[PDB]
Amino acid sequence: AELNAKTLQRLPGDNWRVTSYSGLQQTPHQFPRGASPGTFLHSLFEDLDFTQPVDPNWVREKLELGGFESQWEPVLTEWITAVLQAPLNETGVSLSQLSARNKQVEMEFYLPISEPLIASQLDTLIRQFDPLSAGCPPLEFMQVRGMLKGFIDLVFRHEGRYYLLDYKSNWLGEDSSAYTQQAMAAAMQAHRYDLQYQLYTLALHRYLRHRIADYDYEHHFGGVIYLFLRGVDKEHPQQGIYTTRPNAGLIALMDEMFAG
Amino acid sequence: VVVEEFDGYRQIWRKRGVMPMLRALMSARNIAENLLATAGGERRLTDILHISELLQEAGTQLESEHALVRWLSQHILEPDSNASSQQMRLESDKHLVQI
Amino acid sequence: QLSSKAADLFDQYLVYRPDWLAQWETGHLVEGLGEAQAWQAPLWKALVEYTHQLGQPRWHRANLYQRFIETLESATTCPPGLPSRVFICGISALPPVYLQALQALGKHIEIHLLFTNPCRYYWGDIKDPAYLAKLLTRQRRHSFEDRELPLFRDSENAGQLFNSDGEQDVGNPLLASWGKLGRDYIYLLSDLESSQELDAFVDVTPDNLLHNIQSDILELENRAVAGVNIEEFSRSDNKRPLDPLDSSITFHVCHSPQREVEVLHDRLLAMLEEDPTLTPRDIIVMVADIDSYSPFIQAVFGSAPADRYLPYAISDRRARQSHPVLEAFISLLSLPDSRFVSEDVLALLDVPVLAARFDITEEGLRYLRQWVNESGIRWGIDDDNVRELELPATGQHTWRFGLTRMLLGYAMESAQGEWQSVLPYDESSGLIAELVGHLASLLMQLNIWRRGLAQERPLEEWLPVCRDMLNAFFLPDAETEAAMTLIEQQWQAIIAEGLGAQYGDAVPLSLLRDELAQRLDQERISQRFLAGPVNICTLMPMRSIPFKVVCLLGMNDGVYPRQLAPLGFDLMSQKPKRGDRSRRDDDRYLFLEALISAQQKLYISYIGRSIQDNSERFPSVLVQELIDYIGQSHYLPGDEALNCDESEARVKAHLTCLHTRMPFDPQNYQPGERQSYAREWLPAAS
Amino acid sequence: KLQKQLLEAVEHKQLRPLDVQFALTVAGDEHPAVTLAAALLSHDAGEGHVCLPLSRLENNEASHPLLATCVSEIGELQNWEECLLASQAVSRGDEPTPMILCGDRLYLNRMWCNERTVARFFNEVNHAIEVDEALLAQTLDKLFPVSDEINWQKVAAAVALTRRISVISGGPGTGKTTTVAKLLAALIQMADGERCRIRLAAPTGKAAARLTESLGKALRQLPLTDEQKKRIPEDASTLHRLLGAQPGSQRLRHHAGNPLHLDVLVVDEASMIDLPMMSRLIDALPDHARVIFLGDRDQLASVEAGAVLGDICAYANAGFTAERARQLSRLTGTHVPAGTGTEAASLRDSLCLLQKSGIGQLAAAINRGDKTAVKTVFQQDFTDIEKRLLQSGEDYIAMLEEALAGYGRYLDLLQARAEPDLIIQAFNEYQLLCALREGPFGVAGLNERIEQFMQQKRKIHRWYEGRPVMIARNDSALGLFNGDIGIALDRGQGTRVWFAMPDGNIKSVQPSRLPEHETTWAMTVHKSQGSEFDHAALILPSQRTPVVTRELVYTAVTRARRRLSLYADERILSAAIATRTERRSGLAALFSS
Repeated sequence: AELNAKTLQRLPGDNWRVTSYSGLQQTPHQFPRGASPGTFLHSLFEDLDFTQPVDPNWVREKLELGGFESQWEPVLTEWITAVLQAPLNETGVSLSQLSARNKQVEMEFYLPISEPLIASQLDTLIRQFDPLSAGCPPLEFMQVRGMLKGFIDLVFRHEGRYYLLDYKSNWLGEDSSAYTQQAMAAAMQAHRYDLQYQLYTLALHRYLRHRIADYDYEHHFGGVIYLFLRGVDKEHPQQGIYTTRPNAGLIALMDEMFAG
Repeated sequence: VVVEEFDGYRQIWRKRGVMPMLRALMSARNIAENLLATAGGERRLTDILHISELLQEAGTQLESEHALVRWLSQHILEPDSNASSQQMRLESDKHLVQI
Repeated sequence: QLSSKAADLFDQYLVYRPDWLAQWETGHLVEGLGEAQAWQAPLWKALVEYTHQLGQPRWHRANLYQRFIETLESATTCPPGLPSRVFICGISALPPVYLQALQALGKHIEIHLLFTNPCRYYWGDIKDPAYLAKLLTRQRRHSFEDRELPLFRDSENAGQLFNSDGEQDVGNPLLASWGKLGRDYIYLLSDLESSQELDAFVDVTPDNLLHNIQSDILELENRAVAGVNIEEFSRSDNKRPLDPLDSSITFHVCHSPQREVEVLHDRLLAMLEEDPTLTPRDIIVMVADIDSYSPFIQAVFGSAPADRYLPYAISDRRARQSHPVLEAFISLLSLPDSRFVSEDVLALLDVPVLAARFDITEEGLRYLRQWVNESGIRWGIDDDNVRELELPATGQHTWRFGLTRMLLGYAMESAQGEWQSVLPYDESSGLIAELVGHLASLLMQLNIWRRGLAQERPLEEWLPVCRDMLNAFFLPDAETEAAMTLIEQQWQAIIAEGLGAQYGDAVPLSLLRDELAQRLDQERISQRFLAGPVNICTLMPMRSIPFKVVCLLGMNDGVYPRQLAPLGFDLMSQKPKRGDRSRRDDDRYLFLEALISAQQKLYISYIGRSIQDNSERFPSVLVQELIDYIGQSHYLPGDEALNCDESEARVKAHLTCLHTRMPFDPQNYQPGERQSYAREWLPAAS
Repeated sequence: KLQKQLLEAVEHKQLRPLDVQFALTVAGDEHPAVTLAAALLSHDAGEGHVCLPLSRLENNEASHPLLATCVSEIGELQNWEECLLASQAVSRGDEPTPMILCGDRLYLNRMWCNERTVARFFNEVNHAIEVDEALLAQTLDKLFPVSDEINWQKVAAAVALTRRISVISGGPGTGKTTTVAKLLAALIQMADGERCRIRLAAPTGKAAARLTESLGKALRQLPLTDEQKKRIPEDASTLHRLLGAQPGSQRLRHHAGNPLHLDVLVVDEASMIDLPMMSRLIDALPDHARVIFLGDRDQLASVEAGAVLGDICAYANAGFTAERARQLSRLTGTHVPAGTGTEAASLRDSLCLLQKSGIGQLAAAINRGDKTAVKTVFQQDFTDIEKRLLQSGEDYIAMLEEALAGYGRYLDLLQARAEPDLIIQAFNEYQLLCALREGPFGVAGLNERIEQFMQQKRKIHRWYEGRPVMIARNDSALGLFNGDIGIALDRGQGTRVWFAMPDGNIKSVQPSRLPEHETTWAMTVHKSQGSEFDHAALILPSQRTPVVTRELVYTAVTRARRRLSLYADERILSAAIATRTERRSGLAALFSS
């Protein structure tokens, strides 16, 4: 007898996915390098109390739980104090000055994108108002429509002005001044951290707009802070920290781009 | 050219597994249709699909592809005799004399 | 094993039975309780006394909440540190202790309970004939009109509330049988004195067979025709008319799990084609055990052609990152008890990391496979290992005999003769014999660790062992550093719980090895659940997400529900209470949650006939009770008057479809309602 | 004991794990002197050294400072012979023992059977083949026109014919292949009715195809009938293929049971014949077969550890025996010089050295003092030889500048986008040779500095387009062997490395399919043996190290077809000429017995 098999006409499915910024891009130096040492450096500041100084018995038990020996702790409890006492941006905010009331650690946000996000349709707006987007070619990612994920290391408010903080370590081969204003921004363009804080600000802007009654971007926003752990030194306040404020005209068009 | 298509089969073998690669091999070579045309070949095809199910079963447990080939060769030397490893009944045997 | 099973009951005794442990703390015994309760009261009494000797805090979940309710009973309205408002969403089962603490918490913080119930009326039980006076309170609606039980005061006496127990008829029989969980729960919610309950119910206009059942469960009515009298037994028109074109509720009989999911892939394509807007994210497939169907889910969805391919995401699957790294390390902890068979040591070389530490290349392992075979390496590693098993010492067929046989052949040709009474192995005299030196460095490390792991050590002496064994036997890479860190994280957390509990007795390695096997496999990953591919995962209690298309697999009798037997000495199973949770009632209530959650189509599939011996199987009693309620409450338009039972089985046979045994069966490709979308077997069927 | 002490040597990388485990098993629990003596024996045997003399192990001047841990163990007993022979791990050869101590040289039974088989085959089992001297002289007179003076090529043909086993020694470009054609032509013409089966063999397929073409051009220069041209050998194959060496196992299809079916066998470039292959070839030879070896005494492969030909031609400097000098005088029709004294009769009579060839004058001055060496590289310049004094790093960069000039024609053909076949022939026009492996001057040193000089200059940007690659280890599957070169380019089907088969057909190989590859812009002087290069440059370090030797610089100069260049210090180069490679093999000691 005769027989046939049905064939689907319309496309089997479109792109709807939930992805983070990882799905888009796709002596302190002697510290070990890898995913395990990086997660330990982050685990330190996770439960760390900023106001109280560092206890050597606490550092010994943290490295003991992580498997490290006692060779570290004498070099750690010192370097940790240098990170918490380092001033930030213009206001000179020290990490130890933050009370637990203003502390928010490990924020997980879901940022929906409505229309499909096209690479070329994005980087043109990015490179327009952002000087850091001039270097490197345009970002390359497939059309994505769905929810966006991300993890904010620290969010705090000081003098009625919110800030954004993130932790990076990496840098296996460098110790000295090779962390600088030109070199740190050079690696920000290399690892494509540009879009990362631009998407983090759009997130934080929408959260502050949603949570705070009568919110304004220019008034309450203090900018972005990228803290490089191994780059923090007692000699140079500029080494290890990176601060940049969005143009406030980029987020206005960015929020409209993702809304429709 | 045969090395090229067998390389493409190795890619699907690595990205998916045993069952999807054997599915693509049977679809490209058209052996599934040729076996049903051969007399007594449907009994041959029932064993190929059943092995492809057991290799997908043991393929999920062992991620190493060479350990998968060693698992198959080990079971070929000594039969496991397990009920799940027993030969399934051929289709249409309901109309055939039952011994 | 006893210490773990008892710690699980004391944890359940904390939550659900705080008064028991309160009596056992003083030493008194509860009157009218099951046997074995004798020896359990001191074991808890000593536990509170032993943890008091260690200096750890005395406060615990049992005795704490009573003072917590009392301190919030009389106090100021503004205690510090508490949040403004709290939400409870998706949780359909809570113990009475938590609801008592939340009731006293309502005097300060505003708590909103989000609770999904199938019936808009009150289907719960009743305490006493005087308790219904407190249940006569109105339920506020968005229409501001008060809502009360149906029939008003007539349904209270009625036949509904009967004897000293709860509701009898309970309206729809589907809600009474399956809803045994939500029964006690809605009974505990209505018991709160200060709670303000308000309802918002969207009426489901019956059209499809699915909306017909959701209606009957919502309005709490019995649409099944029992045929009490011959006048009712004859005319079948009094049932609800069923359209033959309704795909909402369908039942499918398959042969094996392979052919079952392969048919599901064809029916999901027919549902995506038949509707203009259908998102695979909105489609869910629930399986009894996801681990058994996981290879078949991945096979049929990974072998689909490009145009036929659809994205899929498996969830609740046990998280496994690197399989060999975890399995070999567990086999490394068995070294003191291992016989060191030649195939086992070569299985340790199967891992590329263990070979990279000793720099044995993959091309060189093929030489070791033939050398170990030809050089006579079979039995254990050393001669001392042979005597340790109380087997007579030989001196041959050992890793030391083989290595010496291989190393002697490198220096001296086999034609010379015997030396120690070990014949030289001539196969490698050259630069290829360097691999024998790398293999000999492996067995040296295997000989050192097997002697060190035999002696029992205190918990503090087992901490460095994991870190010293990993770096010695393995050379980490970018991929395996994540799995090896999860080993040290789980290994050190187990000892940290032992050192935190002050256990100073020596422990054997066999205890920590089996403890690693249990804790490592329990890790799962939910990350891919809602990611937007079609959702595949096992049925999880308390998790109900409304979906358009809901599928069910593995409904065979005895597979579902999931049978977990009590420990048998547990006292809670002897005298059950309201808020007691059992896995049987969880899965039975899950089948009801999946029935109400589907907003468009419902897919239920099970194996009717086993594909191996061609025997008869049976669906779960839940599916059997459903198909019985469908046929009795509905009739086909062909015969409006036939008979009650004859129209019943006619509807049940119409919704049940029996798929063929093999994919190349020509019946699948016949033009009609069910037609396979697979083009690969089209030339095979022709 | 010394066990844990030996475990540090693995971390110190002074010993391989094969040497340590072989030392623990064989020596066992005996004195630590026996344990480390088998440890350094397995180490030297791993590097290719045949034996381990006891005088080198005793002196503190030896390497591997782990040796300094012996003074705390051996306790300065001063007797290595009494301590080692007492243990069961060392014997005099009577018992089946792994290690054998005979002439003060300790070494494995494998090396002992190979040394005994090789030294005996040259001393014994060989028979003097007696043929008519008048007829043999008339044949050689028709091959060689000039009878007025003594011809070394005429003696080489007379010695090879009159003796079953013989070796013809001479430098590159001295007419060795032409002398072989005269030997093979006179061999077929000698026996008209008797069966003549000739086989051509080489350790490498490269020099094998070099033997077939060169023997073909020389044989067509002589007249022969159709029966003689029928007995002319067809082609040469690798010595491993001739013996039928299986890729997977070590077994041979011939060995003692099945002899090679042959009349005469000619092995070209015998310098690359290590002691294992010479001993494996001897047992495969029947009693009626004559074998002829080709090579030079000063080639580095002859003096390398494990080599045979190096110690064989070492006795050729003494000359022929007094009697053979009279017998060869009646054959060649000239006056053949007689060597002074009697050392080894059978060995000296089976050897011949061809002294007739800027490359030739320099190489001849290498064996002499440095006064003739410095004078030859200096005056008149020969147009084939240049010298650049290299001390400071500024002359080290100019070294890389002229290194580009040699690759100038090659680098352009890469950037001109030519075909792979012509570029394969083009990479043979220039090569770099360096003594050391590592350091500022060496294989590891140059490859980094050279590729860095390729980044500074824009010639080629970086598998990079146009890169030459050499194969580090032999591969039986792909048909390519160690010492062979390839060119990687995109033909439009993909990026693939191409090789030239002996049949002339090109063979494409994917970059991931090569078993081993390395940057060939500089080569190790030992790995370039047998290959030909139109232009060559030698790189020697400013440091003074024994690694630089005479036979290394010799094989660097002989590696150039015509053009050659040198960058070295007059102090370092000339002093290295005086230093020669030391061989520990006990073969030359058995010939004196």
